[PDB]
Amino acid sequence: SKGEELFTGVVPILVELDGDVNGHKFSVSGEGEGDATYGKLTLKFICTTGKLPVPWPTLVTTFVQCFSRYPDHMKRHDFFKSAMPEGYVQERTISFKDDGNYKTRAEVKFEGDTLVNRIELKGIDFKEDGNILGHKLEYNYNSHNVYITADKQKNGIKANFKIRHNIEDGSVQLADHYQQNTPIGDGPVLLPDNHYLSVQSALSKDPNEKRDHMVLLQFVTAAGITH
Ligand SMILES: [Mg+2]
Ligand SMILES: [Mg+2]
Repeated sequence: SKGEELFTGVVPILVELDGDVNGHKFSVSGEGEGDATYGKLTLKFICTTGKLPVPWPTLVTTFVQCFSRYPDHMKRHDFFKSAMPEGYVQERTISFKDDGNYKTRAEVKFEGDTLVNRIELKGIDFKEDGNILGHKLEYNYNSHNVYITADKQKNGIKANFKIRHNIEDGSVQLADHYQQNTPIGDGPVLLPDNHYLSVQSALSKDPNEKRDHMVLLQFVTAAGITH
């Protein structure tokens, strides 16, 4: 795709989220860069409204799959880059098992040479002392597969996957993800065969940062198609 050529080097990234979870209103700003040649993302997020009222790990998936590494032989399946620069809408329902849900609506597009992810997040039905509002999730992140299928009537894709957040007691908080993406612009976009994204993520803290924040290093490779 024409879109793919926008990702052959290092691309600056901005993330901006406004959220309301059970009436706790908050905002997050993030900055970093992506190098899709290596499936590589580095991002630092800051809660600009004070303390984040949900655990940072629960927002990782919401906070740019155009930075996935699609192997050359899978280039024709890369919807995300093909929608660029005009971008795509990315919507999800994230269902925390035995707890509340997030509904997210994001637009991912270029502003100049910078790839921007602007998100609105709404969370409802959370338990006041569940794992989310009670801040019982470990500050770490597991590796997951994102299963992608075409959504031809929307000129886009959908995805399903299961995120597992480690709980401080050693248990796991499941977050089921359902996802739909739709292109914003009028260029041709790629409608993929079934495949998945193999994701690994590492969370850290900036020792000099006293605002509430998260540093994310992530690697993503598309897979599941051999030819
Ligand atoms: Mg700012
Ligand atoms: Mg075929």
